Amino acid sequence: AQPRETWGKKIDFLLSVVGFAVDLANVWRFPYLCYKNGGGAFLIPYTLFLIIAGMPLFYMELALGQYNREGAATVWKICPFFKGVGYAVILIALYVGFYYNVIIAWSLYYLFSSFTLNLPWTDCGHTWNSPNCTDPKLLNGSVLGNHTKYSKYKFTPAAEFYERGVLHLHESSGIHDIGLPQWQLLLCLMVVVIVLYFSLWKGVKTSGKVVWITATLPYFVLFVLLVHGVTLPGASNGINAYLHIDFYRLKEATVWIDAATQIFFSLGAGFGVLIAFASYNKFDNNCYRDALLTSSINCITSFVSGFAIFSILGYMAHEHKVNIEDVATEGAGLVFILYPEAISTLSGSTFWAVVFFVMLLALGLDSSMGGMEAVITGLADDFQVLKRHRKLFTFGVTFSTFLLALFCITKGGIYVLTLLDTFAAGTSILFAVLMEAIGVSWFYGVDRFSNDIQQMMGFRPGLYWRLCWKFVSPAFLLFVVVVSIINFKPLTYDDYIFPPWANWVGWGIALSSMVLVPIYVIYKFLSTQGSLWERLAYGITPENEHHLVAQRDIRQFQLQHWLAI
Amino acid sequence: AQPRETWGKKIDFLLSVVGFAVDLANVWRFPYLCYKNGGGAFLIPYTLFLIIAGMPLFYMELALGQYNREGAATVWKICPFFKGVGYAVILIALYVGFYYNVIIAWSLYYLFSSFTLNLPWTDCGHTWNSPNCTDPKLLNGSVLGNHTKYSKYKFTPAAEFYERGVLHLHESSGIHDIGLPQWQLLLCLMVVVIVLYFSLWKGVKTSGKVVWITATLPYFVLFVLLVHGVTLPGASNGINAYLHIDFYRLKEATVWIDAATQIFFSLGAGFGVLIAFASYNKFDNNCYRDALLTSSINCITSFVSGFAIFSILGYMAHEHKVNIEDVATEGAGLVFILYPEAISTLSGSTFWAVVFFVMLLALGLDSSMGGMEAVITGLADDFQVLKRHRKLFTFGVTFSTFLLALFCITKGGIYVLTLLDTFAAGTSILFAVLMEAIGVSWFYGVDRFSNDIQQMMGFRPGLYWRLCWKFVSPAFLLFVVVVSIINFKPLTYDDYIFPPWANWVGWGIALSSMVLVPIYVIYKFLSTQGSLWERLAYGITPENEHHLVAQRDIRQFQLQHWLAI
Ligand SMILES: CN1CCO[C@@H](c2ccccc2)c2ccccc2C1
Ligand SMILES: [Cl-]
Ligand code: NA
Repeated sequence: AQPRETWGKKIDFLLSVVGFAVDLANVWRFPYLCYKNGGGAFLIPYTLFLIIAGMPLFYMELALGQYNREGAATVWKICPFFKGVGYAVILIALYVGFYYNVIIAWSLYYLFSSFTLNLPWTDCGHTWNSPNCTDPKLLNGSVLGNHTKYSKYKFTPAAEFYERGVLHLHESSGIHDIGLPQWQLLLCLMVVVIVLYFSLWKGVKTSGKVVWITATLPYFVLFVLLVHGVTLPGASNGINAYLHIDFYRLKEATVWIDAATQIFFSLGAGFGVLIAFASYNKFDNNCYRDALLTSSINCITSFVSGFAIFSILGYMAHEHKVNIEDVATEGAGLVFILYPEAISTLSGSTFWAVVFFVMLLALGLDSSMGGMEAVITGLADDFQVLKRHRKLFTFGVTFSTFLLALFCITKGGIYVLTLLDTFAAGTSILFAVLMEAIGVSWFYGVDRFSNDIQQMMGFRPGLYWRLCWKFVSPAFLLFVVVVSIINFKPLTYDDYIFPPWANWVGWGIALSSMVLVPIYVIYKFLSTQGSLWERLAYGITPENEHHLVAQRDIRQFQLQHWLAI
Repeated sequence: AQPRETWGKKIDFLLSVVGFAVDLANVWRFPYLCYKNGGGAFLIPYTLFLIIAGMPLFYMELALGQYNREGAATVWKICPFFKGVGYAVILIALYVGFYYNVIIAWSLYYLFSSFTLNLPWTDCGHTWNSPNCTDPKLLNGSVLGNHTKYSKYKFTPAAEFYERGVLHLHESSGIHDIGLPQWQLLLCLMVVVIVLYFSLWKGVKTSGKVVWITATLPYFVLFVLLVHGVTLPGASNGINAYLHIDFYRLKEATVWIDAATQIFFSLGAGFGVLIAFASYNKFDNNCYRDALLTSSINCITSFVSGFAIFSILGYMAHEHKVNIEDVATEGAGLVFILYPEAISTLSGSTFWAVVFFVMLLALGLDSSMGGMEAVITGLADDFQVLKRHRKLFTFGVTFSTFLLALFCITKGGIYVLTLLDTFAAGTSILFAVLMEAIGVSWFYGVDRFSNDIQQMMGFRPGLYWRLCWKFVSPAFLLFVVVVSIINFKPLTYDDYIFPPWANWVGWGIALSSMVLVPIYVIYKFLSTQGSLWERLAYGITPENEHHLVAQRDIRQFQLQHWLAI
């Protein structure tokens, strides 16, 4: 009936892929996965996984979404057996938006609080804060003794505003007693979901105007802080902390689950967002240059964000009594605790704080928009009734996301906000790309994909990209899955330790998305009315080429198809 | 269009309406209300309300369901402006089944506990019941301290097994910290919802026979219990205190309101279950005699169960050397605490306890099945897509009920259960039956309803039923609503006062239903196109005759429509 929707501008696609790719401020936590005796801890595995796995999978997903012209779930019409990975990545993006909306609400609350002339991170006299009065210690405010306690800095006005003034984490004991949703956080989440609904109800063409500003703002906001990165007196050592060059000295380099999860979250592989954006893209486009530019921009953004966060850490280290590694505050609020501290000391703190919070809100809204749009497009392509009802389905998705986010915006919401997400996310995305690592490669065929790319544009992927799609990336993803399943440590917060049942709940939530692939395989095997050979043929052959099943001509049965690269 | 699957025999329907009528409420509440409100003078308001507003409601439910063989929601096609009441009753039935399956799981766990030879509630000492660590006294064997009210005492092994050993209420303090669902209660609830799905997966073609067993299950039990009722030493005092004629209590206003509420809650009129059950029946079934027989069976069953209840109470009082008013209590607490203890005191505790818990399961499962069949018939007849694939829709409904019942089976689920029950049931079902009576009697017309009954059974109802539908029943329902709104007391537990926000959540659910009804009203008003008179006509005129709007033959805009008796 209605033709396939397309972008209004080609530059809009390159802006939207970046506006979804900018998650390298809150999710880029180097002190979390930091080194102990290795030196290069996250940079080396980040670069390795971006080179060997990031660009190949990005290019593959882009070309697949552009050629098949379908959603994440409806692309596997090329191979109906591995169609459960579509629902898997849909659930991935849904669980991601669940906790991302809470980050957007936190950013909105901080932006609303920063409007005052006296910032809440400048004093401890209940200046829009909730201190327990047991440790209101302020270093620059009140000169005191060097009672560092390996630099316990959850008592600073910024950290107290974060975990007590915003989150109210003191009232909740942990996951066992989350409490009740906070009213101000509830209003922030309502505003966030209302903005997302008013952005996504009309379609992608409307969001094409919002992605422009939400992507152009961070480029302006980052430079004003980078120019003041090491201009501060003690912040220089921060840069000296980052350029730690170790040639042959490493402990955990080249192998890290968190690095793979971070690169897949930054690029978007394993979520359906790339496939959804490629679905609206025109048939004739250069996925190669787009993927290369996206990877380069993400790498440069990671580099500059690490430089900035380390400069802020060094400044906080020089201004206050310091333990080198623990001077900052861990968790999912790294920026919300590090940047306001340095901004308050900087002259004209109101303007810098407002601009930084506007940037953090704009990146978060765009990321959550890209995450939810993948689910919307996939479920709409799967069920044409949902295509006929765009506004109602968008409202339903946003309302479900708002209702299921109440457990993450409560008093002990953050205890869930990472843990659940983390578990699912990691396993989920791995499994997702893992299945995809087989999907286009073995069952569909690297040769057929290369031929489709050659038919799409003149240039054909060389030996490097094909060997990465067929051998390098599947083996890498299998190794990461194995090291994640075997080398699994119980999830814990800065001080709280989750009970054994929380780990089981997280693993069950991850398995809910994981088992979506074998369940659909069994469904396809049972639904087809035929012999075992006919069932296997209908499973591993495209829908358009099902007639060849009757003619007894299947390429996957012969070994020449598998051996071909 | 496949015809509606009628009942195999009329006995199935006649036994299903009885199984829906009688439940645990006719056992634990009716005798206590008889004792408190006048003793032997409680049937003067009871039978009067039954004959003037209780039987007239059952009649106007069965006839409306038989003439219009549709669901609870879809039956409002003679007046589209009241079709939102058909969703209100479905939501009410769902909210009540949310906590009724919890009492069913309680009865199932009690049966599983009584399966053993040595019952848990017999003696203390961590005999499968969590001890309060405050020297749990023997009921009266060891400690002769009974100066205080025995029912209020929670140190007996039965009460300890009820609240600590089944509810696990010691780990919770209220609705702010509920806890986690109890694993054994979760398994019991899962078995309950599984057997309910197995009974309702094919509808009345396989469910009625099931209730057949229930049709004989409690009564026979009560029968043999009544036998023990005449043999227990001390039951004479309980029998004399159950029918002690006190004609001076009929003057206080706390006797008539309680009797009216008891009648209305025990008959189950206006819950959609009656309309659903009377929909599969043929067009010639005599709903008048059926309603009269059902009401008479319900009232006689309540009366004869009060005899066994008071016989057990008198036996317990004689063994405890206390008065009848001390052991006099009501509710699930009352039964689960006192009846198992009396059975333990009775010879052959295993058989009597098993038979009592089987009677309880037969009273619970039939009521929950009737409540779920109403929602099924209401949603399946409104959305024709749900007409087919009943095995999936029933599974979805049962799974949603199981998931939304985890807040009632947890360590502090009794508070949520009481909140939902009281607020939702009372307020929402009162508003719903009031709107139903107003729409059937005033907006549709009692003369048309009498003509429909005449076409159904050959005889038109007389002036008594035509007066107890338009004047007696609406005024009665409005008076009960006014009493429930003005005499509303803050929610409270045995010792725990509910915080203000719990009452606000309960009133929020009630107001959600009571605006969802006018939400559908204004939806039908705005969705129709035309002038104001045309909108009102499309809202009030039956969908069967809509050409009268163009012909300007709307009878509802005439004085004779409202002046017809
Ligand atoms: C007549 N009936 C008696 C038994 O049925 C119960 C029920 C259960 C599930 C769905 C709807 C009603 C019930 C519960 C509370 C209040 C009144 C009633 C009404
Ligand atoms: Cl009753
Ligand atoms: Na029953």
